[PDB]
Amino acid sequence: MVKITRLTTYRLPPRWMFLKVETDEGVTGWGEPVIEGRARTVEAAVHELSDYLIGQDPSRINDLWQTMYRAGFYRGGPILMSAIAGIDQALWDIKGKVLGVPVYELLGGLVRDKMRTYSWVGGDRPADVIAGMKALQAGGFDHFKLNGCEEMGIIDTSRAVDAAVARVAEIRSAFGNTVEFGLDFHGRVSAPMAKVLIKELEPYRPLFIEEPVLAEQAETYARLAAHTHLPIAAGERMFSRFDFKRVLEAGGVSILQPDLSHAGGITECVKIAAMAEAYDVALAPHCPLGPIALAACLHVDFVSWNATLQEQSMELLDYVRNKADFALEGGYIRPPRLPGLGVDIDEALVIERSKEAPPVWRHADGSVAEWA
Amino acid sequence: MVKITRLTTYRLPPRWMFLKVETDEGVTGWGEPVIEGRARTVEAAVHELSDYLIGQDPSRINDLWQTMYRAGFYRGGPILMSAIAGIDQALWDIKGKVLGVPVYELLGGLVRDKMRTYSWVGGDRPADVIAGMKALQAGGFDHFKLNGCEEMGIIDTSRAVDAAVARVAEIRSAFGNTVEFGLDFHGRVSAPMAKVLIKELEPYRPLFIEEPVLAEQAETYARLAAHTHLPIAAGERMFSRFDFKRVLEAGGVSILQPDLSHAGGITECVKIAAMAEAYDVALAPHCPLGPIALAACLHVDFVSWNATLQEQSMELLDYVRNKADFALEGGYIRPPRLPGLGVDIDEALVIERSKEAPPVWRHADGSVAEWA
Amino acid sequence: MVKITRLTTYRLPPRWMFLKVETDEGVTGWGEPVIEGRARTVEAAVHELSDYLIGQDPSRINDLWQTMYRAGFYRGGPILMSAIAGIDQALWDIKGKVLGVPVYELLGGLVRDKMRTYSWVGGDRPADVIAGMKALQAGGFDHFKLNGCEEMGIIDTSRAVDAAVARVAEIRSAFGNTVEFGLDFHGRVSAPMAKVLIKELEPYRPLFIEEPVLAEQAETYARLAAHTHLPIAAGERMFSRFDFKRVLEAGGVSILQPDLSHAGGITECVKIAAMAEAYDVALAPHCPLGPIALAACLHVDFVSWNATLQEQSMGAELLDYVRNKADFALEGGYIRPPRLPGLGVDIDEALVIERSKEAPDPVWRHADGSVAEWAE
Amino acid sequence: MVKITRLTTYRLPPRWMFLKVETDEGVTGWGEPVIEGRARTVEAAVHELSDYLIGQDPSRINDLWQTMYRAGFYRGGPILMSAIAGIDQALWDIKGKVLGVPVYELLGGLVRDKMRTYSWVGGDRPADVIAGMKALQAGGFDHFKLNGCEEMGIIDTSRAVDAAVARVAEIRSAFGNTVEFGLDFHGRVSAPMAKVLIKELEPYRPLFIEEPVLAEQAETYARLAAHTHLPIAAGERMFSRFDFKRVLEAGGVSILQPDLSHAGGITECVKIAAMAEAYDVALAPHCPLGPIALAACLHVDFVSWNATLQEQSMGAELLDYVRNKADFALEGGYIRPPRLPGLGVDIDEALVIERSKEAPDPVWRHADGSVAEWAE
Ligand SMILES: [Cl-]
Ligand SMILES: [Cl-]
Ligand SMILES: [Cl-]
Ligand SMILES: [Cl-]
Repeated sequence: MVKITRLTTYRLPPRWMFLKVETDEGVTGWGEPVIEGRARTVEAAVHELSDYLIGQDPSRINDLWQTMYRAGFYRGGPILMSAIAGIDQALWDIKGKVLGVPVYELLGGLVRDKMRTYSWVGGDRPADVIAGMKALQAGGFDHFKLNGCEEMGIIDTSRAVDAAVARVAEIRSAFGNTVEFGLDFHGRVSAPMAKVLIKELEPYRPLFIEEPVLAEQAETYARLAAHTHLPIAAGERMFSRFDFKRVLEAGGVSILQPDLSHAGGITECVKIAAMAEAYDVALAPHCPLGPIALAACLHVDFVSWNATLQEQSMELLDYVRNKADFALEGGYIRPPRLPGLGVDIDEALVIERSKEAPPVWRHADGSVAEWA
Repeated sequence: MVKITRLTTYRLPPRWMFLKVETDEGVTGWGEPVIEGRARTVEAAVHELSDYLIGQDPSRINDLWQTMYRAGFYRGGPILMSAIAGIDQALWDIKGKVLGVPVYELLGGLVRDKMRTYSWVGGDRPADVIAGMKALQAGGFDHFKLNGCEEMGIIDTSRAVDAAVARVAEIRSAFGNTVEFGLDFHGRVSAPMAKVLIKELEPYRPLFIEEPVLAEQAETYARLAAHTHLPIAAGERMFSRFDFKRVLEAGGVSILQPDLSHAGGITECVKIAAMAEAYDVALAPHCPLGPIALAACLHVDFVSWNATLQEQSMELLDYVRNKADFALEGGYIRPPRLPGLGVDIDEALVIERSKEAPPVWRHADGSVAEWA
Repeated sequence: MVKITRLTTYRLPPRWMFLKVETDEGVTGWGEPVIEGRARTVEAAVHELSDYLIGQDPSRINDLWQTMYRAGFYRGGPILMSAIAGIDQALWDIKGKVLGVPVYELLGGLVRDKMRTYSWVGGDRPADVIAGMKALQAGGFDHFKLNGCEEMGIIDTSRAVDAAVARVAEIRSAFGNTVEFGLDFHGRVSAPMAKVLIKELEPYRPLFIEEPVLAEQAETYARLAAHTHLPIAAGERMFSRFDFKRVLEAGGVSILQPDLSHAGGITECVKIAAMAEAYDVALAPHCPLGPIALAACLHVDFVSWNATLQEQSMGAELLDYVRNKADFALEGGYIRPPRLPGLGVDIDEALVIERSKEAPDPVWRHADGSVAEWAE
Repeated sequence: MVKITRLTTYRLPPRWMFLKVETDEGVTGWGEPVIEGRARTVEAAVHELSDYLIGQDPSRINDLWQTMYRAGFYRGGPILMSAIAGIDQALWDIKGKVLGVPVYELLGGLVRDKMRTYSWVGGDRPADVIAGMKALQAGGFDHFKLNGCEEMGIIDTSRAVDAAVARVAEIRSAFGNTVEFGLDFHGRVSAPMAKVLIKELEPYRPLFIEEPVLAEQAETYARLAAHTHLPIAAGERMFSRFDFKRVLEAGGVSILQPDLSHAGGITECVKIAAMAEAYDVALAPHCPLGPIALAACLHVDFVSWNATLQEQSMGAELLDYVRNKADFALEGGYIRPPRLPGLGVDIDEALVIERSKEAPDPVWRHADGSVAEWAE
């Protein structure tokens, strides 16, 4: 019997955390929880959950998942589900290594041969965004994600709607319909301005509108979608099937974006994907993170018929020894090749950059602004 | 033990009424109920409710609020809730004075440092409105409220839609998107004309449409909002949480406008604000009244994270000795400073102008027109 | 061109208010708003609304109603609708005297020849209630209203449910199915106890359960009604068609009980009755009041096919202010249509003026000191 | 310009955590988050949130609450809301000490003069529970909370339903309707058995059925409630207004039980209470905790008209950390409002520091080896 022996967390110099699960057989799994902003809390959670893992057979991923989720506390929100997601990724990494195959082979094998990706593109001017997109267009990309919000702060006025719309107008003029781009507001649109903004963006036909407002109610997406032809994307801030069911039942979300490093890992994200397919909703997993999280996302994409686009942030390949496995041709990525998640982690590099490891936005009136 | 000793009402030369609550400790509270149009009835109500106050400890605002609301009669509509609102304001004024702090400090302290205001601007011609707005624009204002209705009487025809739309068109041409304005119909739009009027106003992007029709059903706002990108504002004619729940559940209202001097005062308006936040609806309290009502509104604004805009009618400062506390920089007002509501009332002036204290609109067919 | 010249209000001994509308042709109308508890505020409302009346032709009741309701203010509410109701009753009194017929003849004439009435019966113990019911039974009454609970105190425990049921059981045992009684709870049951109380009352078959809890939500009655076979009655705390439509849409109420003296008078209550008929809801107008409000109720009952039972407070003090006492006599618990022109009450005005000069003028709390919701 | 200077956490014997917020003016606030089971994670959350507090004026409780809730992260959840709750309690403790009054005086003052409490009673067999209830009954208590099931094991068979009912029947037989008891099932009933269990418990009239199953759907409670007259209680597993609104919209819950130590503290629970009042839902705050959480609960109860019953864990260990023990004395099961400024607890800080140095630190499975959902 294989047994889990130790878990180790590593805080890393951007805003990442890796975890390492060791077994008595010398088979080691890697995981990547979301820390962004609550790193000490997530780390503590990982180590508290470690109590259910040490001494246990990591082959029983379902048992361990259920144990962490329901057995010793209330059902998790953003902290606990991130800790679970990280552990789950590592467990799947182990199982694939033990059985000598990529994770997707365990989960029923390939449903596709390659996966379409898209890249976030930044820039201060609209000129800076155009330039970034053109350089990636030379590298075969034709699908992008842009921040929808130009200015620092929320879209609150007709002036602020027009500035964001004009920025998009300039970006679209440089390409016409030769490229596709999604627009990500990070919830930084006021509820009153949401519908006019969405209507004004319609001539420039973005691929989706991601998180226009922050959903207080499940009805809000359905109500927004009724007014527009533009597809709405959401899922980043939802952590389990129980959260996603609410959103799917109301409708109004065209593209679901669960985060593998937040929504309870591979075990739960495969279930979210299958659930979504039954509502005719496409899957586009949220991945602004590192290579381990991206590998996890790819395994879900390669077994789920409804997966359409995979976000990637290509940095992440620093800690990966097998960089070519994640190379992109025409915006497409291939299935991971090595056993487990398919990431050969440079553990020595991880240890060194973890040894040297170290804000609030407000509106004009002094009131706190919701996190981006 | 502090005890309430006397209540006194004062009818004042515009269309205001102040009330004064005296205690045996010499700490005096001020309140401002809505009388507009039924002044003798509201005054009688205040004095009947006085029976629950005389001899009682004013520290127990919650007890007194509940006693006035439910204990001796049916639950209040427009008359009783106004009388309660006036008394409640005075009770809070007392508590703040007793404890030596502004009311917002009692209610959990500041959630913001300053509060954005907007001003009603009148004028017979569209030239007269432009001129009024430009003078306030020199005084730092960029947010306004205009009457939507030009002509005397209701918007009933295509001709009357076009005239109101052309007036707004001329106002917007003078500023472009440099100013924001809301449009207040006082319910003076016929149900059949509401949707065409709202569609015709869309190019001129007002900040909100306030009270377009008078809501017979709770469904009417939801149905209107489905057709437009423009935010709908409502709340003036609703008097308790029980009235507001109905409107919030249906949705369709973007901006809630309870009146502090109608909707049961600070005690109830803080609850309406919190309720609204749970539906992702912004608060913009209705205040076309005097300084006491405005101070009450500010205390709610300064503790409620969802408050966005505060109407003010700057006259009101005549009866206030501490005028600078309500001064406006860039459209922003500061938190009240003095204990209680933060209004030092010129009681001598109130007494004198109360000593010298003194219509029906019809349609063309002779039928009575609903009140504006 | 007849004009209203004056309105005068009178406060009277059984906490009633009468109102008198005079015209320049010498034709006088009487009305009765409900005051229970806010007498000075309702009285002030009546005189404020009088501004819309003095100088106007009282024949335009529809115009005057609409003017009082929507012209100078926000609509509705318990104060304004009670002021409006009393004024509307007097205007109808005038119109009938002018045209020389009872009010029902104006509103399309008789739909029935007599109207079943029923009375409240009180008593400290079940024996006292039984005796009062039997005394009324010897007069031909077989329909009754009783308080659901002994007296003050909210039903919030199993002990309290059980005592309330035991009382009802005892009263039912004395009669079997030979009488009908409705049970008025005055909203004095906590929401957690509502369903068990209703369930435990089922074997004793009350004709209706009236206001078991206070209607916070639109769905409250509908939810209660899905649990029981017992008819739910409500409406005494609703003051306009717009309030009643919500209740009727949701369902849950089998018997609507608008108050003619609270819900905007005859003009509004005939529209409430017609609305109710469309949802197959019976009309049993609320009337624990004086002879003017009762006459107004009768006129609605005599034109509304869905009217089923009329409450009256007669079970002698009601008749004190009326000279035409025989027009309100009861035979087998049935009342005849009013006979004289207008509302059909010959008001002893000199007795009114007399008892008005000598009229003078509480809060209940739980054990923990918190206020209890108002009951009477 | 007062500033927060330091936050310190203390883990204590009955698996409680106390938290202490210090300021530069020497005014100290105490708070009590709930830790049961994830102590290290909640403790880490408190110190992470401390970054938003150190250097700031504690008078801006609304600003600090909103900053902790929405500024640096995704909202909510059982960990963060518990950290926030404990911090919010201490800030309120500070504000009250600064202004020299109990917290309830700040939030609009008393709505009641005393608050009905009730205690959990345990026991291996029904005889043991009866005895414990009788021992408390001699102290004036007539309201109780009992475990719905003997102990661990899910009620998933007719045999298990029958044993649970037989226990309740025996306990009820000893008292008749002379006492009230609520039944806490801790979600330990399978969904297939939920309705029969509730139906079979009906004759013995529990005051409420608390958390019979785990709320998967919004409609779960509403569906259960349509089947029974028994009141359903829930809310201990909900952590914000946004969670509670869903339950209240759907209906099904008669008694809302937010935890002051889990649902974002005083600031949030007063808003939860006000939300509940609008749906006519009673407030019975969850509090199996220490004296700081209890005091926080009391302040909400004393300003919220809809508050009905306050749980306490007193039925001596609670009072161990408090020097002002008399302020929490019970008479007829009623507690008085807290007397001292702030939360009204005089914390034996030296006793706290002492017992904190000596604090040290399971998973249940079905017969088939699968994990059982967490219960306590
Ligand atoms: Cl969590
Ligand atoms: Cl009223
Ligand atoms: Cl009213
Ligand atoms: Cl959390």
